[PDB]
Amino acid sequence: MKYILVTGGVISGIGKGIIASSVGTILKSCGLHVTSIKIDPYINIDAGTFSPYEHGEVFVLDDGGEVDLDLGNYERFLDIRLTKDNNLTTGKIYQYVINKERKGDYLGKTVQVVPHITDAIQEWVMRQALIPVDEDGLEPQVCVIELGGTVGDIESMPFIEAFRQFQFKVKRENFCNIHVSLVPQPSSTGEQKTKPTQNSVRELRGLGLSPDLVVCRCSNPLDTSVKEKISMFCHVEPEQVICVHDVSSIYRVPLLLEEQGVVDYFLRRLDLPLMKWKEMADRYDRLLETCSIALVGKYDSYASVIKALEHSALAINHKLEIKYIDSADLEPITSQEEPVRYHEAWQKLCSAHGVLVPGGFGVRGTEGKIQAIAWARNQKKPFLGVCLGMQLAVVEFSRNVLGWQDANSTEFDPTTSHPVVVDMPEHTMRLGKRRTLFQTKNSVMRKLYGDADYLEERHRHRFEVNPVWKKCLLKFVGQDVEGERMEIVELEDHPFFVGVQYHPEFLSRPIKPSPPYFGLLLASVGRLSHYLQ
Amino acid sequence: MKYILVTGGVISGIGKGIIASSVGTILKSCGLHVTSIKIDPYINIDAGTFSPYEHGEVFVLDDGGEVDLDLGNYERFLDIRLTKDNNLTTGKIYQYVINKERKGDYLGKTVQVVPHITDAIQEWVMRQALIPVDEDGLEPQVCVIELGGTVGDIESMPFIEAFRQFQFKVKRENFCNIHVSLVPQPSSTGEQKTKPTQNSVRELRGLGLSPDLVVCRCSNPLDTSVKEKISMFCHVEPEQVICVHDVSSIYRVPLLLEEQGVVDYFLRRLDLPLMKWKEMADRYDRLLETCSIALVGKYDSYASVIKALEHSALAINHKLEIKYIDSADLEPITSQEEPVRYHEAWQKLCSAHGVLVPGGFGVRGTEGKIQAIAWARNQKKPFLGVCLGMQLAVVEFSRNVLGWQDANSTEFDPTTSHPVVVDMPEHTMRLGKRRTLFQTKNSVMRKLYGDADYLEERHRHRFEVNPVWKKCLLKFVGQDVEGERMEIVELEDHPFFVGVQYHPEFLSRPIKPSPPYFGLLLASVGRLSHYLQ
Amino acid sequence: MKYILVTGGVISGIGKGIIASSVGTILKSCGLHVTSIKIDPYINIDAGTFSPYEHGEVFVLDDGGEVDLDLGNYERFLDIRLTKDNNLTTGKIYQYVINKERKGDYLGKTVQVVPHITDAIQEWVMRQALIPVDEDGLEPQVCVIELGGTVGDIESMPFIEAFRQFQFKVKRENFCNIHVSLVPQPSSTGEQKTKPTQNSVRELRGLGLSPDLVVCRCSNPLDTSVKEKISMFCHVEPEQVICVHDVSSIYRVPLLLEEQGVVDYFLRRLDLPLMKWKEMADRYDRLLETCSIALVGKYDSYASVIKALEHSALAINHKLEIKYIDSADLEPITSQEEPVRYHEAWQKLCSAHGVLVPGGFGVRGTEGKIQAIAWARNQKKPFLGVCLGMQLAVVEFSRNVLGWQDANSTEFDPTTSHPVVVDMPEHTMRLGKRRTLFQTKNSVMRKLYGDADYLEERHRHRFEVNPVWKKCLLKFVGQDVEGERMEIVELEDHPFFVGVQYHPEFLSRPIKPSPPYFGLLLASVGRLSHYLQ
Ligand SMILES: CC(C)(C(=O)Nc1ccc(-c2cncc(C(F)(F)F)n2)cn1)c1csc(NS(=O)(=O)C2CC2)n1
Ligand SMILES: CC(C)(C(=O)Nc1ccc(-c2cncc(C(F)(F)F)n2)cn1)c1csc(NS(=O)(=O)C2CC2)n1
Ligand SMILES: CC(C)(C(=O)Nc1ccc(-c2cncc(C(F)(F)F)n2)cn1)c1csc(NS(=O)(=O)C2CC2)n1
Ligand SMILES: O=c1ccn([C@@H]2O[C@H](COP(=O)(O)OP(=O)(O)OP(=O)(O)O)[C@@H](O)[C@H]2O)c(=O)[nH]1
Ligand SMILES: O=c1ccn([C@@H]2O[C@H](COP(=O)(O)OP(=O)(O)OP(=O)(O)O)[C@@H](O)[C@H]2O)c(=O)[nH]1
Ligand SMILES: O=c1ccn([C@@H]2O[C@H](COP(=O)(O)OP(=O)(O)OP(=O)(O)O)[C@@H](O)[C@H]2O)c(=O)[nH]1
Ligand SMILES: NC(=O)CC[C@H](N)C(=O)O
Ligand SMILES: NC(=O)CC[C@H](N)C(=O)O
Ligand SMILES: NC(=O)CC[C@H](N)C(=O)O
Ligand SMILES: [Mg+2]
Ligand SMILES: [Mg+2]
Ligand SMILES: [Mg+2]
Repeated sequence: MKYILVTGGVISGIGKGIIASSVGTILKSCGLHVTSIKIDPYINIDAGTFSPYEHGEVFVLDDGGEVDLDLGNYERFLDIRLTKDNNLTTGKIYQYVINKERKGDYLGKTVQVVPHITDAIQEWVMRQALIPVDEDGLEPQVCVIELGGTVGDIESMPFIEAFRQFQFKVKRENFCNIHVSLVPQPSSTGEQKTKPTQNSVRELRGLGLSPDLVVCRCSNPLDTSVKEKISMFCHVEPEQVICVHDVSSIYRVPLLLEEQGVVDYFLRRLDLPLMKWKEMADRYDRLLETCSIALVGKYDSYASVIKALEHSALAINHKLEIKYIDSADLEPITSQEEPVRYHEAWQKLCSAHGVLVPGGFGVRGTEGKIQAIAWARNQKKPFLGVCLGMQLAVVEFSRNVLGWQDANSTEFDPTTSHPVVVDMPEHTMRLGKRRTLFQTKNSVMRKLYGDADYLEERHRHRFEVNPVWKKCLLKFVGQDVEGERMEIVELEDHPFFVGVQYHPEFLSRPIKPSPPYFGLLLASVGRLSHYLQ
Repeated sequence: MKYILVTGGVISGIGKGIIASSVGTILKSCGLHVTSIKIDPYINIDAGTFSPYEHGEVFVLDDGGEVDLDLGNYERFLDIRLTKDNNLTTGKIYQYVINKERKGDYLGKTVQVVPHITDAIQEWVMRQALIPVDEDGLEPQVCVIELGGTVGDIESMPFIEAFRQFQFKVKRENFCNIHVSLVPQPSSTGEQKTKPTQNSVRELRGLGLSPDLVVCRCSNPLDTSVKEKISMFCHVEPEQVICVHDVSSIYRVPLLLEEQGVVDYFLRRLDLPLMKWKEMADRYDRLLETCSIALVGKYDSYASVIKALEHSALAINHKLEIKYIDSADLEPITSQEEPVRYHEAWQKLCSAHGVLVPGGFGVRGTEGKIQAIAWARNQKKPFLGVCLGMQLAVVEFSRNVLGWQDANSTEFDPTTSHPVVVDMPEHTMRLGKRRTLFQTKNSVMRKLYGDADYLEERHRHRFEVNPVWKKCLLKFVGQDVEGERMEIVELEDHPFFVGVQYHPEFLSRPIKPSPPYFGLLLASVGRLSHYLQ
Repeated sequence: MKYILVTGGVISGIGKGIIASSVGTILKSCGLHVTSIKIDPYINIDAGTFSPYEHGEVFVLDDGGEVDLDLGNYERFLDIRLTKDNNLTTGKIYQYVINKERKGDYLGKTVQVVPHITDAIQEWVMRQALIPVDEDGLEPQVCVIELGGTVGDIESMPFIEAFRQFQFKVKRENFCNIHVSLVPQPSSTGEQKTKPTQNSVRELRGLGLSPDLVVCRCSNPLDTSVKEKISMFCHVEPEQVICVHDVSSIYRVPLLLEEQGVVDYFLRRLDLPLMKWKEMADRYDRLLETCSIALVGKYDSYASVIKALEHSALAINHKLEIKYIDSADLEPITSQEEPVRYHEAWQKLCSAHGVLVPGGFGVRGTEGKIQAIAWARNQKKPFLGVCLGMQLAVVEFSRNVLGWQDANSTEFDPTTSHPVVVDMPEHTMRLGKRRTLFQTKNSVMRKLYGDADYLEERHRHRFEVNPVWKKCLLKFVGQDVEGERMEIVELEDHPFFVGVQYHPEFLSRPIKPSPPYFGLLLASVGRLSHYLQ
């Protein structure tokens, strides 16, 4: 079992998780079984507590683990499905050591960061690397470990100290370190300034790790002079200095790393035994005709959602132009306070070829979602409602077709006489992979799902369609195995108007877009009726 | 005597010397006498040894000190003239302590960095601050000390350790620290990333200095959220967090700092007792008509030269478009190897309204300077030759008017039968402020110099017009006090064709452009004959 | 050429130079040619400027280099004779780079600590290691480099950074690092506290060197538990953790290191191709009868002097008890101010079996030296005067035999009518190895020097016997080659009363004591008249 530690230098956000995922897909293209671990240096046990503006888009695993979006990048670059504990955190590891101490497992010895926390990190990394997360049950050959944050943060110090030991616990042929840095090119200077990379490598070596690769996040490509200054002051070979510059599509980043020789490096360095990504890149860069989706949302918070639309767009062979609409601008109160916000949002929503109402929590902007769904019903615009979008598609059909004008969920208005979507916990949240049964053949969604009698999809919600009001409601084509819970709704006498109670986007891959996002893209270009035919 | 230490964070080149100079001109606008010290953490005693690609444009002081371009920024933002030792270096300070040790002045004690080098830095800073560098002999009230490099470099550590002591030697009301940092805004992220500023302030506090001001070099203005994150993690008041964003003209940087409240801060913080810069900025931003100068040079290396043209441009009320021409592209051999380089250079040189041949050293590109001067003579283009440009204007007039086709300097071709410019050392280099006498009234240069019988200008050259060949040569209107050395040449029967043996640009200020650069700008827009009239 | 860097941890003074010398004599016992370099992180060029209380006993090399006492430990543990530049300092290396910069050798580039000073250190270390300092002209196989100071001092950082590069310039088989630390055992705690060693190794690894050996300066031997805690937290093998505890004699320190396995370690670790020290130790520890020497001195400052007496003592097979007498206590003014100091000093001087007046500078205590020599003449006590002791033996014979009661040197009393020892510079100081000729056979000193017609000895003085007054003066048996300078004086009609103008102690080795120190030891036990017979 080989390990690659990806570490971040000057700043976060510089594509380190894309580099980690690209290194993984490169090694998978070498025929290796590859797993991945994200370390997030935060005290939070799971991302499920986060407001989607900080560590945006909590990605939901099969087991119900609410984790960082980087775990979703791993599942998209590599055909793996991960477990909760592939997201390591200081909360998870300190709680482990604390509970272990309270049980007496440390045998009356003083517990402390070195060794006991640094051992716990190594134990965890070894354990999770041996788990066959891959699409078939084969034991992984390499684990790409991404350390979040930046080096020399007080939060990252335990993990770097653990990896400093780890490279002597496993042999050097089993441990590589990549340092992903920034080389800024200021307006103030015109030069590509390597100084912060040099200081960050110096800092990392002060913590006892020496970069085997220095991967520079550049905007423009590195000059030779700057690369030789990096090689010099980072005390490493020129071949081991890489530029990841700005590129047109995500699909080029493995190819850029391939060109830069990292594959050949890893093969020799770790003693180890992608033409689709050329194709997808070249295909992307020659898309002329454009679809347009209105994303009517509250909240990067739509990372998986956007990616699922781009997969779908590339599959139908169109560009995508996503009309990001703040749902709080489609509310009639924004017509009072800011008529410029109100009319620009409705220009965007009307010019859109279809509309997507994504999931979320809280009242704020829900009435703007309900008005965006009303537009999409009555003007026959292709509609996808995801999680909350299904719940509010049942509220909108209740208000403006059934005439139950009071109707809402018990999340927002528990005082309502028509609680058409109700708090319905698992006898907790309906969270992770559940099986949905198709209750019929009469579904376009069933046809898009390949005419299977069931599907299994990742859920993350507390509320469901009320089974009393269901009798008056809007064909609930997908149900749970108990028949208790409605999980797909499809409206009769519309081109495509779907609510799904799960999150389709978490299972979208470039090679296989999720069928409701594909159906939305197909319908909003009029190709769905050809596809189903 | 008050001290302000300006320190650099993430990178160099982020306008720290402009910030230091702006802080100085702000305090001078408060009516204070202000001096400045640049510390360059390099082992070099003086910049006179540098190739102009590294620490480009060696600025020459009155005393003959060859120093960094930042000393020239101090002389341009503040009407001061500095001494050699206002450029402090590790070479100057270690050589001081070493020579002092060899003389036994440390009384048989072991000399070491702390205290003896850190004392020497403090001694130097106090001594040079008491020197009246200002336009009248009044003792300075504040010294702006700029520390070059970045904090936590092994070179900068002695100086930061010295300043850590200094703030307890002089009282806190006599010592302020400004930290000039970078807040990058990546294409990869869209966010303004404060992390490297936080780490740099943390690093600086590890070296025992706490930022009184954190000045963020931004591209775009700081968001409130980012400023509050800086104030938090740098543990300082929001009012003490400043953004210096990108602005149109240099003239706005004091005004931006003024708006950001730093003047009011310094006045209270140091217990101390610019409308022209509004004017110059607004004047600059509304210039419509453009002059164009061909800068036919070898080598930022033309920093003072460019600034002198921009002063002149703003004074005549035109824009400037500088046609940077690599002199090595005007050589006929570049017509052989790269005819695209050769013709683009001659398009630039012919479309130019006048030509400037700046100073320099070595053969490389001199034949391209000689061909650019030949163009400027015979096509009656306004010409300024500076230092080497005068020497080569005497070579060109010798080759193509006198027919001495062999002619060159003894620097390039010592074997020549017509050594028309010869190695003529000071009985060393002719370096620093010398007095030139005007040998006549018949000079446009004398009229531009206000009809004075002499001028005093900063020289930096080893070679001079041969007094033998002078008799055959091209009116040498300016001579030294000995009559040994020709120091201005002016050609008869041309609009404006001047060689000066000194560097006029080192004495250019926004409020007073140097007369040959002004005369070139005036002549290349046809206004000179009105100005002299 | 192999390198061993010895580095110091918690404090200086913890026997690091004895460890370095012991490692050298171990490798020399393996049949290797071994050289040594001391790095002193101080700004001083040479130790010749020091007051003997700081870096006490300036050791004088053949070339006239005045260096630290550790260079003398190298010459005593290994039969080598060193050059000036085997003492490296920051003064020597910064002056090198500065002078090299002023000559333009750095080609207009910015000189800075990394690379240019760190390169200069590596250049120096390589150059001085190739010099055959050994007793025959064979090129060294290993250089033991001792870094003075402690790790993580701002002074030591350039050298550790140089060695961090050096281990990748030469291969790992050519570079070993030993870390000599302290393990304190407080009265407050009873435990041996490894924490400062762990922190010092952590600090050293932050500077990029990892201990190949951790040598603990212990008082008492390490416990197993403490050694295993060191091995753990210093992340190194138990076999690579060594205790150098307190031992009876210096002769045991190589044997202790041998027992601890370091020889076997170095042989494998550096891929390389002492029974006298058992003997000398066992011989020392069974010495019963004692000689006693009065050391009547001003000033560790007598390190070489003490060692030369101990060599002599071990050779005659007696113990030595050195009566350290502050010469300022034998002055009659101390009878006025402190009669307890005055009488204790004269009890010590009278109970002594012989007296040694060592070299020194300045008036202070010279009248106490003159009174100690007066005692030794007239009471027929065996006397050795070294350098200043010869000069003052000519002053004392002038005052109290010739009756020139005014007599002194021109150093102390230039106004004197009998300047019997005069300032006589080299047409500078008479410094380093000079040849002395014996002007006769009638000398006990010539017999002790093996009946050679000349000797060559290390001098360090500015003053000499006046050749005018010489005619009235006390047989000057040793002269320089010019006959200008008297260099041995021997008094007729006394058991043994010798002045030497050189320093015999710098050439004393355990296997060969210097003959005047041996003659003093022999005479003060009455064995000299048997030895010469
Ligand atoms: C949104 C879109 C269209 C895309 O091309 N985005 C894009 C483009 C360029 C970069 C980029 C540019 N330079 C440097 C770096 C880095 F490497 F340094 F970070 N990145 C990042 N993201 C897309 C479709 S599918 C997807 N992502 S995905 O579903 O995970 C799939 C891969 C498995 N994104
Ligand atoms: C060349 C030109 C026309 C100029 O406007 N340049 C320019 C413009 C903007 C900035 C700038 C933008 N944002 C931020 C910062 C910083 F503060 F963060 F660095 N700077 C820097 N330089 C000029 C004329 S005169 C001169 N300079 S000068 O002769 O010394 C005189 C002042 C005394 N330059
Ligand atoms: C003065 C005397 C009698 C002596 O035994 N001293 C003594 C004794 C023990 C230690 C000692 C105890 N524990 C630990 C460590 C260390 F290793 F950790 F430092 N040292 C140090 N010095 C002596 C004679 S000859 C000489 N020295 S010498 O001429 O250079 C010759 C060797 C070539 N000294
Ligand atoms: O203002 C000054 C004065 C002196 N120096 C000194 O000159 C050296 C120049 O070094 P830089 O700071 O330019 O760093 P670099 O070349 O290693 O990296 P980038 O430019 O690519 O970011 C520094 O390390 C410092 O010792 C300055 O950088 N700037
Ligand atoms: O990938 C991950 C995982 C975890 N974390 C953790 O979350 C914290 C988020 O902090 P950031 O790294 O975003 O830093 P910041 O907000 O102080 O500064 P800028 O964004 O303006 O540059 C970090 O300090 C680290 O502890 C990440 O940053 N990224
Ligand atoms: O007062 C306290 C409280 C807590 N601790 C904690 O317990 C740990 C005990 O560790 P020590 O400080 O005893 O260090 P050590 O055993 O590594 O080394 P020596 O004793 O040989 O010097 C420390 O590292 C700290 O985390 C104390 O040491 N002391
Ligand atoms: N995942 C979501 O979109 C949440 C929807 C809704 N708030 C619920 O809890 O069911
Ligand atoms: N300052 C310059 O332009 C130098 C010109 C020429 N090389 C000289 O030494 O005179
Ligand atoms: N080495 C010494 O003892 C110095 C003796 C005397 N001061 C001289 O200079 O000669
Ligand atoms: Mg640089
Ligand atoms: Mg952040
Ligand atoms: Mg302990």
